[PDB]
Parts: sequence; structure tokens; C-alpha cells
Amino acid sequence: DKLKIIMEKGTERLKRGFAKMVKGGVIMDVTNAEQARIAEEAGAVAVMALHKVPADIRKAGGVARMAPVEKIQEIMDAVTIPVMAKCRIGHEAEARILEALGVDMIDESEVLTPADPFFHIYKKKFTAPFVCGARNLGEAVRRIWEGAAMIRTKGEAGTGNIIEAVRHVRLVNENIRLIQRMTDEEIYGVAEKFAEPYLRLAFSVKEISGLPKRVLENEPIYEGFTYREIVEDIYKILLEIKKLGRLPVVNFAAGGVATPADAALMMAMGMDGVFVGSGIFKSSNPPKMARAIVEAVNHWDEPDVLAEISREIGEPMRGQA
Amino acid sequence: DKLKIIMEKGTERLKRGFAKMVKGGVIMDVTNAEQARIAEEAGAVAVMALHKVPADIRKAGGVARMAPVEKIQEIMDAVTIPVMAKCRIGHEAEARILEALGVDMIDESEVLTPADPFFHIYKKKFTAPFVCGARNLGEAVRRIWEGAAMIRTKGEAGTGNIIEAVRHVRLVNENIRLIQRMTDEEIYGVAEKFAEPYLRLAFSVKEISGLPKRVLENEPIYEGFTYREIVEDIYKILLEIKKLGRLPVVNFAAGGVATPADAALMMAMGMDGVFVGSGIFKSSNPPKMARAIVEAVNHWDEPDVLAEISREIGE
Amino acid sequence: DKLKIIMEKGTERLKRGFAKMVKGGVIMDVTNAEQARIAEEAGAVAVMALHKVPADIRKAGGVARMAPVEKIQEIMDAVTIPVMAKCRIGHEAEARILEALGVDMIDESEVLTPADPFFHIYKKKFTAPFVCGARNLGEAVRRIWEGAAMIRTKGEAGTGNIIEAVRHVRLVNENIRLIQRMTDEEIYGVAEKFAEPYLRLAFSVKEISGLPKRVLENEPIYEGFTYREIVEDIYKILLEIKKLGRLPVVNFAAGGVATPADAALMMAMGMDGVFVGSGIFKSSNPPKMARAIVEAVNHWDEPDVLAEISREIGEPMRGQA
Amino acid sequence: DKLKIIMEKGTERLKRGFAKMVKGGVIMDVTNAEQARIAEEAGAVAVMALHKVPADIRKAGGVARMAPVEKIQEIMDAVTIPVMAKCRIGHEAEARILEALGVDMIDESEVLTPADPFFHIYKKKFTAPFVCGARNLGEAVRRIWEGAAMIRTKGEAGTGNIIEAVRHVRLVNENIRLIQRMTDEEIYGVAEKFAEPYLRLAFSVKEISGLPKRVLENEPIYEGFTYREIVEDIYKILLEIKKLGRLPVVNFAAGGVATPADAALMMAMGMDGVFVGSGIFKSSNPPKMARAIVEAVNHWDEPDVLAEISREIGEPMRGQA
Amino acid sequence: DKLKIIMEKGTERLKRGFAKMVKGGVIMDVTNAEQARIAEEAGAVAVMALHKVPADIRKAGGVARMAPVEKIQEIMDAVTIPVMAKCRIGHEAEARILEALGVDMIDESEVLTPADPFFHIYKKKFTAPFVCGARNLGEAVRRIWEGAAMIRTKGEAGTGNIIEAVRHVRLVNENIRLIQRMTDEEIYGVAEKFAEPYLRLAFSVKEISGLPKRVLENEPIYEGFTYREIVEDIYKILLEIKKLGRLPVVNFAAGGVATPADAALMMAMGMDGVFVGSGIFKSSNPPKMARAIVEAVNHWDEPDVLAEISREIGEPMRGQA
Amino acid sequence: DKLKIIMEKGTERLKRGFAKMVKGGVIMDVTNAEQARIAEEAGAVAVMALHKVPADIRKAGGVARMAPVEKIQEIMDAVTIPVMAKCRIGHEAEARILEALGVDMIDESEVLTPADPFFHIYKKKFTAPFVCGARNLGEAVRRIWEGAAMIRTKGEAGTGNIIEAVRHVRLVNENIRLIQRMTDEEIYGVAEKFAEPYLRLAFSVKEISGLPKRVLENEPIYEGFTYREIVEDIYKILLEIKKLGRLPVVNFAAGGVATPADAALMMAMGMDGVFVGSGIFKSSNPPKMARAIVEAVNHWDEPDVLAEISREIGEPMRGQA
Repeated sequence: DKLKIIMEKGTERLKRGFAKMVKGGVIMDVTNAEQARIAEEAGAVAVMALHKVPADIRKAGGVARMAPVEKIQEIMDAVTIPVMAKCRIGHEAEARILEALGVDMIDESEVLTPADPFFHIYKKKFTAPFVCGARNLGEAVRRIWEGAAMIRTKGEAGTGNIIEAVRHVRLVNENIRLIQRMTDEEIYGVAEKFAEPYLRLAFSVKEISGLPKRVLENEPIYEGFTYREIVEDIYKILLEIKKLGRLPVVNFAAGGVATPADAALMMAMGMDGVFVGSGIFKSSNPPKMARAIVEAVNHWDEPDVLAEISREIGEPMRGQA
Repeated sequence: DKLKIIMEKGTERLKRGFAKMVKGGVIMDVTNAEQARIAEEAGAVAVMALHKVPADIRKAGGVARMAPVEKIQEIMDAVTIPVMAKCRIGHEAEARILEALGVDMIDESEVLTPADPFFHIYKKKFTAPFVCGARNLGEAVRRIWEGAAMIRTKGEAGTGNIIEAVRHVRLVNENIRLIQRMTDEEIYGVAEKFAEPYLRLAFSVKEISGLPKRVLENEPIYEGFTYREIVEDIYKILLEIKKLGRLPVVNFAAGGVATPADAALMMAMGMDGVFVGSGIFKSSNPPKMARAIVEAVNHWDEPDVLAEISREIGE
Repeated sequence: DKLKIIMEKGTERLKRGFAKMVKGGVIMDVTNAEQARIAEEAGAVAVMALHKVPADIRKAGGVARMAPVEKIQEIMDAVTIPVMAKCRIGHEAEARILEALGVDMIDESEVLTPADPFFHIYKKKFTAPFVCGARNLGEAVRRIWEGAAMIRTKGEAGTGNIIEAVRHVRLVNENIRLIQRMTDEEIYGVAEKFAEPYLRLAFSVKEISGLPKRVLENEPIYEGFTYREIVEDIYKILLEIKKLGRLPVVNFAAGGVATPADAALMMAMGMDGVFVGSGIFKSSNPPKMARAIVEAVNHWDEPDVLAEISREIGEPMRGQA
Repeated sequence: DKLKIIMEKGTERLKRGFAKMVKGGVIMDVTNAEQARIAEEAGAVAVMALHKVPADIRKAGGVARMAPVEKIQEIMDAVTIPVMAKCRIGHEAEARILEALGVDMIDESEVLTPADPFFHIYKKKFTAPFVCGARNLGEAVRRIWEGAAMIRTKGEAGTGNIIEAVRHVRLVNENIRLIQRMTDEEIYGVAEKFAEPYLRLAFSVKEISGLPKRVLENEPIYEGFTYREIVEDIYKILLEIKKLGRLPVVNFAAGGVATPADAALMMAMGMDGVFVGSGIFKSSNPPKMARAIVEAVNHWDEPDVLAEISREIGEPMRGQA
Repeated sequence: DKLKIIMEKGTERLKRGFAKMVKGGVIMDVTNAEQARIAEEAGAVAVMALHKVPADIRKAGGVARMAPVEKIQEIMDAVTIPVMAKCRIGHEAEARILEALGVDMIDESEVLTPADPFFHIYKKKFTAPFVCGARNLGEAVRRIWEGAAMIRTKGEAGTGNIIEAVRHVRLVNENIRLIQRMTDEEIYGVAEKFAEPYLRLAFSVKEISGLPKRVLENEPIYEGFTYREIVEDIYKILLEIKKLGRLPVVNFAAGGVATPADAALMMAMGMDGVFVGSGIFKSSNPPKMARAIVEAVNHWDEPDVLAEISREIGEPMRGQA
Repeated sequence: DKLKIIMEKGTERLKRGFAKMVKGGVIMDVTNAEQARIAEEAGAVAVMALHKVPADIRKAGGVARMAPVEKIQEIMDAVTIPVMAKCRIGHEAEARILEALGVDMIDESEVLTPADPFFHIYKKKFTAPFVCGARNLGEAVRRIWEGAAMIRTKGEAGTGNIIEAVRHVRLVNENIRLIQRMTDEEIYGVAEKFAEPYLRLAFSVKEISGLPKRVLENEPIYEGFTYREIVEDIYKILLEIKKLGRLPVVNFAAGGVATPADAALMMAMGMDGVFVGSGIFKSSNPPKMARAIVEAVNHWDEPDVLAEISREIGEPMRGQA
């Protein structure tokens, strides 16, 4: 047909466009409307609604799910900047609920307890735009194909340690520079590999059925798509990245960003922005810490200014090695 | 002979028919007459009777058996809706007891402590209908062949984690779509695969006897059936499945269904209904939360409603 | 020889004969006279005398021996029904002390700390009848050849988990059906297999002496017999088993029976009778719980009766899963 | 020298002559003058002097040595029956001290902490006779060759469990019947196997020196004896055991004897007598346990007496593993 | 153009120059202003600034970051000797701040939680001089190609154990002695080796991309250079070393220096000076222990003085095993 | 050329002669003056100055270094017999302080925390005499070549277990006998082996450099010596050992001497004397136990006397097994 192409396109651009306006900023994690207020007052271009911090209980033996709906409502009310909420990997009901509730963006989040061990949410079917984590280029591209409108690093949550975030950024960038040194048929090789994870359910079922674990040409693997059809779509996304030299979506740093210096570092690595959660609340005057983070991002190239922002800002959390 | 077939078909259908009546509802685990009352008031379509929670017994590393008879009877005497009860895998006698006690459906359950390491109950012999667990299409078909009237997922009991139920639904569902893309010959092979588990006893014995672990053509392996005979029957079941594009019996989610959200998710994956556990009765307001689950199962296709259902304060 | 073949044929018919005298009922484990009294009031066709619970000594990290003669006395001087006692495996002196002490039958039991790493008591040289455990046909045939008058399943002692009992019955029963389907050439092979455990001591010695671990034609191995001579006898015990489709001796179920449903189950699997142990101690109501077991064995094919019998009882031993 | 062989042989006969004096009775471990008298009054043939019970030293992380001289002396001055004492394996100075103190026999004991990783004491040099433990014929023979006047099972010290003693008796006996079905040529091979452990120090030093671990035909390996020379002596001892059908020296069970039935059992296995240690003074009523065991050894082939002997003797030791 | 080229190849020579100032002296880790003084008065040629000890932070599993700008400031305000601060490996931003804050030298220290898992800071782009730790020659040459002005041993911090410093020193020196023995072609191959670590990211990314891990002649690996480009630069540095028989920059000992004797030992091994951190900390009489270590370095080839130097010094600082 | 090596043979022999002085004696580890005084009173021919009895700093997970100079001076002034002191292995600085301090002997000791991971102190350059431990002939001969004046067995420190001392005495002894049975050429091959450990640092550096681990005939490996030069010197000491029938230096026993009999054992093995430390002071009654060890070394061959000496001597340290 001639539509559904200029329609699906227009719908994709719309979503990606939303994410654009949070560029150059800091998205802060808040647990109560009190916090949501400090955050807006500090310069957060957005907030991330939480009840308990997913990083401990579950990670003191629990299951971390969607935040309670009323607790989210309360946060959307208290502030005028956009508000986000997390859902569990693959949990379509949670996501829809978060979307009927009218959140601005949904985080399909590895920090919550995953709910489908095979498949992420097919985000292209939603109206709310999604942000998703990636540890490397393959992850970023899979999430994007699925419909992700924004990408952040997975990093290392709850630890306040920047290392993992840096690894992910580098893994993604080096994989882009590699794609650019590549021929079109080489790039299609990468697309095949990047599409292997979608096979996981088909292969398990083959083994349960006593058949050999190999790809079959016409067999739907995910949401009606054949393996080849996924490769092809990923390929196109890979050429688009070859041309742009970065992800075709807004791309943030997340996980372990604990100080103005940490924040400046990701910007220096070419990130569009920064998520921070634990880092801030804690310390003896966090409103200043929150503000520091905000300022480090605006002035990430000016050392003399970062040194000023840093002067007396509180006490950054005890992390985890 | 030919009247035998007609019988097997009619009894099957009578049993499967009972399960259809709970289709589309929430079955709740209860530990007393008070709780079974809360459930019936909330809209549960049936309740599962227990005394102590098996998940609890086995975290403390106990043996988990069928609940005490007098206790099952207290729950039956509290409610008008169907009452279910659990027995240990292979525990023929626990199951004959529950049937004679007059429970509506028996759950041959893997959270109780298995009683048979080789074989499940031959459900076909019972007049009471059974529900069994399945982790994959292979288990489900084995249970159906043994005479299960109803299948649920095994999931992960007592965690609140939905992940393991989702895995099993995805494992069964994909396996069915696979079946539908197959020739009748190729399916016979899957059948050959799904009957393999019935050989564990014969093979153990052959090892104990210094013999090699091989199938024999006329060696009766289970309840009089030889391996080839079970493969034949299973094959027929696989063929019925190909036509239907789903299991031929009511099929429910169970194991970790802890939120209206979770309940909706399973219904969106084609499950006929949801089992929920004692979890509901810990927490501020057990009725209401029970009503939230029941309503989630009634409105799983409309997020606006689920969102209001979720929004309950608790006070 | 002439009068020789008749001697033990008639000697064994005579011992096995005693067993036939309890087939069809329950045998309870009693640690005193007040419990042996309670037990007879429930119908127990016999009792097993205990000082302490082997299971409990074992869980304690200790050595479990035959009971104090005085404790055995206080039991045989409390009831009219037959009395049995456990001896450690291989402990010929413990068994003599029990035979001399009068007791009706000795249980050579693996719940007690084993006293011989290689051989069991050659029971044929005794006057008292013996019951031995078996976990599969090979074990039962071996015990019977040694002269056991009665065979029981080993099950899993002290757990209250009937599953091990079930396993041992199915292993024995299926092994018998396999036998019924074999040619004599073939059963001889099973015989060869079944006699191998007797070679353990000879093989350990060959190893200590710098020699190859192999069988020789005239090496007496146990109580006089060669490997070959054991093969032939066991082989004959096999053929006998083929003709009956069961064991040539009474065959009970022990280990794990914690409820009347459990007892019912074992009868329905073709067990001559049932052993139960101290599950009745902490019952919490022992006189009651003990009657239930007895009725259940009596009306095992009657689900409506089993339902009533199960009506009420204490909390019947938590078990170990 | 012909004459030197006759000192060897004649001195040796005299030593064995002392061991024959304790044949048929019970030797008790004692820790003080009070237990010494209890042991003697109960009917011991000898006592064995130790400080702490070792292995109690070894339950603790401890080093177990020869008992203090004042203690051994307190015991010799408390009884008329022979007093024995332990030294650490290879501890030649300890054994000389014991000899100088007046003990009638020295037990080079595995239950103390060994003081030599390669060699035992060359006991022929001594005037006091030694007793040594053995786990198998290989060991018994080696200890005999080195000059043991007496051999006991090693069993399993301070557990109360008889199984390890029963293991070692059966290993030694079965190995003896093995010799007897063998040719002098075959037996020679077993002697070579039985002398390999004297090579332990030589091979280690080879490896440290960079040379292959091989035997050299005139290399002196222990007390001036060469490997070959030792194989010869061991080989003659084996021929001797072939003819005798037992060890050429007095042979006692030891390790885990905890009850009169244990004692009866060992005698029924053709042992000469019994050491008993923990079994008596770790029980609740030591004086009574002690006489019962003594009477058990004397009437081991009379079950009716063993039964009366076993009536009311107190609670045995726990014990272990 | 040619002026920037010029003044740039000369700022390297310049930074190395700076390090010469601290030669023959002691550098001390300080945590507050008080301590800074004690250490200038004691004779430190320089102090190292922390708020807390990284060791303590990591023995307790937290995240060791840059010190607070306050604490660094106060310290800089308390002394006239050159002041140093540590930053996390790879933390471009933490360094730029320190430089932009006035610090005389930056330590890219492995005792702070690393920030980049692939690459160290490109120190040549910096104005401030950097010190870096080395375990062996390849590591030293790598930190030198990246622009380090001075090198120290990594040793082992927070342990008071000098043996790791000594190993690193020996590994370096022996490697240099080995360079001095090679033809230029062999030194090239070493250089090929010394550059491999730069391929970590490229290799990780190729694996994620599904491609064989191989080197590609024209692909930039680090800060624009290809592998081949790095190999050549590292080869030139080995060549300058083959001629100096030494490292082309100042070279100190660090980690595990705890007593005058240790300080002296490091000077005896050819080092330019010592870092000390924990040593002085918590020492009975801080000033005394401080001067003692300094005097030790000044008079390290004069044992008679060392002796009187240690005479009644308040210490000895316990450290892990 | 060889007008230069005679000053050497001169100072070396002068050194060895000093150890000749403490022969036939007991050296006792002491930790203060009172203890030192006891040691001299009991008849020690020397004390070893210690600040923390063997393995205590080990047992507290610490770093064990040279003792405080002020505590060594205390001891030197409290006795008249030679005072020895310990230094860390390879810690030249610690040694030069000890020499400069006037101590009579330096024990480069494996019970202190080693300071060099590759090399021991090159003792020839010292004027003060050194004692070194050894586990086997190889280790002895290395320590000797490096200039040890006396050797001690290492055994195991602070365990009270004599067994490790015996292992070492016997490994050296047997190795010496094997030498004496060897053709001069064979001996050369042993000297090649004993030289290998000096390749350790070289091979390390090669592996880091990408080079194959090989020996190159001209490379200075340790203190200017090539590998082959080392092999040559050790060959020479071997041949001396072939003539002497023992070590060219005084050779003591150490590690695990806890009782008078232990001490007598080591003398009966050929040892010259005994280091004791823990044995005496980790003992209920030191001074009496002190006199007993001494008396025991003076009468190691008189059993009647060892017995009296052993009377009422107190309880020895418990030990570790």
C-alpha cells in the first residue's frame, strides 16, 4: 500500500521527536512528590517515578514491579516537566496501564524484575514512547527495532559506580565506528548476528520437540516476523546508523552517575543526557547536589566551572564495588 | 469395543465440561472457611483448599501432603462455588480419598511433595476431574493423555514473580504454532519425543539388571500400554491440537500472579483464566484485592479500567 | 545331596512360614512399654523394639546400635503380639544376643550404623527369622539368598516422605515383570549381574596386593561359595520368582508411611503389609493416629472408609523433603 | 653373619613371648591411676597409658604426643598387670624414654601425631616389644618386618563405630586366603608391592634432584637395607603366613569397640583379644562396661551369656561420624 | 602549525622536567590541613591529598572517587611544597577539574575505583603533569606513551607489605636489562607485544559483532592511532630506554613502605624516591615517624644512621597477610 | 685473576667458624629481657631476638618485619651469650641495620613476611654471619652459595609439631647419600637442577615480553652471575658435600621442637643443635622446660637421663595438626 508507510513513519518520528526535547538535560529519579518538587526546582528536564528503589528489594530478596499507580499519579501532579514510570521487561499490561494513566514515557527496565524471559514489549504498538537500556550496539538496535524512542546505557544501578556506563558507551561507539569502516554486505553480517537473540524461544521449543535447533525460512519468530524479516529491518537501521555516526534516537547515560564530574564525563563521551536516581537524594543538602548535576551537564566543557559547581555539595552515597 | 470408545469420549467430554465452567475467572487458594467466604464474595469462580501453604512447608523443608480432610470439609461447608484440593504427584490413594470426600476437582500438584518418582496418577480411572501442571507442551500432552481435564502452568509458586508462568505459556504456545506448521509425519516424531519420559522406570531396571537401555516392541511400560501405543495415542492428541490451534482443555495461568497487571497479562496471552495464592490474604485489604484480581480478569482488554482497578488506595 | 536338598528347603519353608503370620497388618516402632501397649490397642500385628530412634541418632552424627537388652525386655514383657528388634548390618554377635534373648524376628537394618563394609549376616545359620531391606530386585534376591525370611522396602527413614518406598516397590515390581519376559539364557545374565557385589572384598584385596581386579573360578568369596556358585543359586531364586510373579517371601513396605492414605497406597501397589515408625510418637494424638493406619491397611480398597478414617488426627510428623 | 640372624630370631621370639601373655583378654586405655585400678579390678590383662585421649586432641586442632612421664609412672604404680604406652610414629626418642621408664610394651600409634613422614621406628633395635596397628596385610607385614611383636587393627579411633575394625580384619584375612591360593612366584610379586612404601623418601629426593624415580639395585633405602633386600625379608614372612593361615604374631582388634557385642564379634572373627579405649570411660557407668567387655571376650561363643552380660551396663558412648 | 607542533614536543620534555624537582625525596598521603603541615615540617618534598583512604574505602567495598574540592583546597592552602591529588583511571573529567583547580601533579591511581574499563586518560592532551603506576615494563611504557610525566610502582596499598613494590621494581629493571641485550628487531617485537592491550575494546566489539578477533591495518584503536602506529611509538620509547638503561622519566616506589628500612631498601634498588601513605597514619608520634622516613631516604647507603633513625619510632602499622 | 678469590675464601671461613661456637647447643627465641635472662640461665648458647613469637603476626593476618631496634638493644644488654635477630627474606636494608646494630647473627627467615619475591639477600657482601632455613638439599646449597654460614631445617613454625623438621632433615640427609653414590658427571646434572629457581624473574620478564622462556648462556641472572656460572659454583659445593658426607656449615634443627624428646630426636638424626622458641614460652612452665631442652641436647644419647629430665616438666604447647 502507499499509507501505513507515511503513517508508521510519521508515528515513529512523532515518538522520537518527543524524546528530543529532553535532550541536553538531566532526568532524575524520585520516590515521592516532595522529591519531584526539589528535582523540578533543580533543573531536571524530567522525572522518573519510583516508590521504593528497585535496586534493593527486590535486591534484598524481592520482586520489583511497576510502581503503585496512585504513587505515580501523585508525582505527575506535583510537577509540570514530563514524568516517566518504569515497567518490567516484557510486561505489556503494566505498560498499557502506565499509558492509560498518561505518563509521558515508559522505561522498560532491567532494574525491575523481568517478566518475560524471551521477549521485550513490542513498543511500536503503543502510543506512549519508550526508553530502553542497552549494554552494546546489538542491544540498542534490537530495542530500537522493537520501537524504542530513546536509549540509555544499562550501566550498574544501585552502586554509584560509573565504570559500567562507560563500558556501554564505548562498546556502542566502537561498534558504530566499526560499522562505518564496513561494506554493505559486511554490515548485513552484523545484522544477522544482532538478530540471533529473537531465536531463543524457537530453539528451546525445537529441543523440547526433539528437532534440530536451526533457522527455518518462513517461520514467524516474533510478532509475526520471520528471522530474515528481522535481519532486513535491523540492516536498514544499521545503514541509517552508518550514515549518522550515532544512534538514530536520543541516547542517555544511566547507572552510577554520582557526581558532577561523572555527569560531565558522559557528556564528553558524546551523550545527549543523564539519568540519575540514588546519587542525589542522600547527602546533607541534596537540592544542591541535584543542582550541581544539572549545572555540570550544561557546562560540561568548562573545567573551571565544574570545579566551582563541585565546591561543597554534600556526601555522595556509599556505593558497591 | 466400539461402545468402549463412545464411553471414553463421553467421560472425557463430561470431565472437560466441568472445567469449562470456571473458564474466564479467578480460582483462589484458601486456608479456612473465612477465606473461602472472602473469595466467593469477591467473585472467585472456584477455590483451591489447603491448610498450610506448601510453599511455606518446603521453604522450611517439610514434606507437603494433602490437606487434612476435616479442613477440606470446612471449606466445602463454607461456599457454594466449586472446591478444589491438591494431592501429591502419583498419590493414587490421596486422590481416591479426595474424590470420595466429594471435592469438585483434584489438583495433582508439584508443590506438594511428589510421591512417585516415575509416574503420575492414571487419571482416566477416576470419576473426579483433575487439573495438572505443565512447563511445556510436552508435559501438557502427557498429562492430557493420562486424563487431565484441565492444564495450568507450573510457574514459580510463592515468589510473586510472573516470569516463570510467562515462560511456560510461551513454551506451550510457540510449540503449538510449530505443530500447525507441520506435516502429519513430522508430528509423529514429536509424539515419539513426548512419550520418552514413560521409559524412565524400564531403563532404570535394565541398568540394575546389567542390560542395555533399549525400548522393546511389546514391553508394557505404563498401565498396560507399550511405548509405541502411547506414541500412537499422543499423536492423536497432537492432531487434535493442530486443528484447534490451542490445547483441547481449559488452560489457566498459575504461579506468581500477584497483581491486577499480572492477571491481565496472562489473559492477553490467551489463557482461559488465573489461579492466585494465599498472597492475597496477607496485605491490608484482602477482599477488594481479591475483587481487584477478579475484575482485572474481566477487563483485561481495557487499560483505562485496569488503571482504575490498580489505583485502589487500600484504606 | 540326598537328605541335604530337603533340609533347608524345609528349614526355609519353616522360617518364611513365620512371616506369613503377620502379612496383612501393620508393624509399629515402639521406644518403651507404654508405647508397645498403645500399639497393641490399635491392632498392630507386631512391634519393633527401640531404645532411641536410629534416624535421630543419625541426624545427631552418632552411632546407632542394637537396643539395650533391658529395653527390649520391657517391651517383650508388655505385649502378646510378636516382637522384633534391629541389629546393625553384618553384626553377627548382635543378632545372636537377640535370638538368644528370644525375640521373634531380627531386622538386619540399614537405619542402624552398618558394622561390616562388605558382607551382610549369613542368616541361614540362624534360628530366628530375619527381615532385610531392599531398594531393588538385585538387593532383595541377595538378601533372600543369604537366608532372609522376609523382605521390606528401604524407603527413606525418618523423613515421613513416602516417595523412596514407592521407588523401591516400582523398581522391584518392574524388574520382576522384566524377568517374566525373559529366556533362561537371559535370566542367567541378570544372575551374573546380581552376584557382583559379593566381589567387593576380593577386588579390594587384589588391588592392595598389586594384582588385576578379576574373578577366578575357584575363589571362595563369601561363607564358602565362589562367584559361580552364587550365580547359580541366585539364578534358581530368579526362576522361582518368574513362576510366582512376586517374591518367594513376605514383602512389606517401610520408610515414609506417615498417614493412612500412605498405607492405603502401598497395599494398592501389592504390598503384603506396612512398617511404620515413631511418626506415631509425635502424632500429635498417637492412640488415634495408630488406629487409622491399621484400619487403612484393612480396608485399603475402600475410598469412602479411608475418607472417614482420615477424619481427624494430630499433626503427623513434618518430614524432610 | 649366621650368628647375627640368630640374635635377631632369638630376641624376637622372646618379645613375641610377652605378647602371648596378654593373648585372650582385654587391654584398656587409661588416663589416670583411678581408671587403671578400675581396669584391673574389672579384669583387664593390661592397661594402655595415655594423657588426654588423643583424637580428643585431634577433635581439637591439637598435636598428640607421648603421655607425660609423671602420668605413666602414676599408672605403673597403681596396678600389677602390665602397663603399656603410646609414642608417635617414628619418634625413636619417645620410645626409648618409655623403655627407660619401665613400660612392658610400646604402642607406636597412628592416633598420636606422627613425627616421621617416611619411616616407622626400626623396632628390632629395641629391647622393649612394640605393638603396631595395620589396615591391611601389606601394613601388618611391614610392621612385623620392622619388629612389631604384636599387631592390632587400626579401625577408627574414638568414634565408637566398629566398622573400621571389621574392615581391617576382613582385609587382612582375605589377603591371607589370597596368598594361600598362590604360587611362590606369585607371592614374590605381592612382596614387591608390599615393599614399595620404603621407597617414598628415595623417590622424593630423586624428584628434588631432577633424576627419574627408579629403583637402583644396591641403593640403601631404610636402616641400611636395600629395596631388594626388604622384598626378600617380606617375601619370607609371606611364605610363613601362607603356611600358618594367620599372622605369625598375636593379633588384637582395636578401634570402635563400644559394647560387649562388639567384643564378641571381633573374637568370632578369629582375633586374639581386644583393645578398648573411649568405649569404657566415655560411657556413663565405666566400672560395669569394663567387666562386661572382659566377660564378653571370655564367653564370646556363648550367646546366652552375652545376653545376660549385656543387661543393664549403662549408656554406651555417643559417638561420631 | 609548526609553532604548535614545536611548543608541543617541548611541553612533554617540560613536564618530565617538573618531576625532577621531587627526586631524592618522600611524598606523603595526607587527609587534612593538620597532616599537610606535619609532613612539610617533617621534610616531604610533596604531599598527596585525600579526604579518606581509598584502601579503607575498598576494604569495605565502596566506590573510591576523587577527593572533595574543599579538602584539596584546604590542603593546598596549608603548604608550599607541591600538592598532588588522585583521580580514577580513565576519568577525563575528574582530572580536568584537578588541573583547573591548581594541583601540581595528578595521580591516575589504581587505588581509586577505575572509571574506564578499556583506556587510561590521554595525558598528552593535558597541561598538568601525571604520575602513573606500573607493575612491569610494558605497563610503564604504556603509561609513558600516553603521556605520564612520572612513574611509580603499584605495589600494594593499605597492606604495609613491601613485597609487591619490590617485585614490580625487579620486573621492570630485569626487562630493561633485557632490552639492552636485544638487537633492534627483537625490541620491535617486544613493542608489538607491549601494544596489544589497546586492542581490548576493538576485540570485544568484534565479538559482539560476530567477527573474528583480528587486527586491521587501517583502523583507529585509541585516540586516533592504529595498532601499528602505537607499536612504532612504543618501539621508539624502548629505544630511548635501551640507551638510558633506565626509565625516561622519574621513577618512584609506592605501596607497602612502612618503616625506614623499607624506604632505604627502595633507594638501594635504584629508585628516585618514595611515596608513603598509610605508614605515617595513626602512628604514635606522627612527626617522628615522618622525619624518620625522610632521613632514611637521605641516608640510605649509611646503615649506621638508619639504625639510629629507627631507634624508638612510633609504629609499626599492621597490614593484611 | 685468582689472586682475588682468596680474600673471599678467607672471610667466608671466618664466618663459618663463628657458627662452630653455638654447636652442641640450644638457641631460644626470646621477646624481652626477662625471657632472655631465663634463656641464658638454662644454658642456651644463644638467643634470638623477637618482638612477636613465631606465626603470631601470621595468625593475626599481619606483616611480620624486623623487630624494633629498641627491643633488640634491650636483649643485647640483658645477656652475655650471642644475640641473633630476624630479617625478612631479601630485605637487605633490614639486614644492614641489624649488622650495624652489633648482632652476632642474622636469620634471613621464612617466618617473617618475605620482602623480595624472587631473590634472597646476597650474604657474601655482608660482614655479619647469616643463618638460613632449608627444606631440602637444593634449598640448603642455594642458601649456602649465597653465603649462609649455617643452615636450619625450616619445619613448621609455632605448631609444636616436630614432623616437618624430620621431613627436612631426612630430605637433606638422603640427598647427601645419593650424591655420595654418584659419578662426578651425575652430580653436575643435580647442580643444574638446584640452579633453576634463579631463572624465575628472567622467565617472568620473558613471558611479559612475548619471548619464549629460555636460558641464554651469557645473561647475568643474579648478582652478576650467569646461570652457567651459578651451576658451576653449586657443582663445587656439591663435590665438597660428597667429601664431607654432610653440609659444609653448621646445621641446626628448627620448627616444632616442643619437648625434650623432640630435641633428643634431632640430635640422634645428626643435627648439630636445636632452635627452639614457641616450644618453651608457649608452655605452662618455661624456665624448667628450658633447662630440660638444654639438658636433652647435652644427653640426647642417654635414655635413662632423658626420662628423669622429662619429669614434672609442665604441659607443652597444644600444637596444630
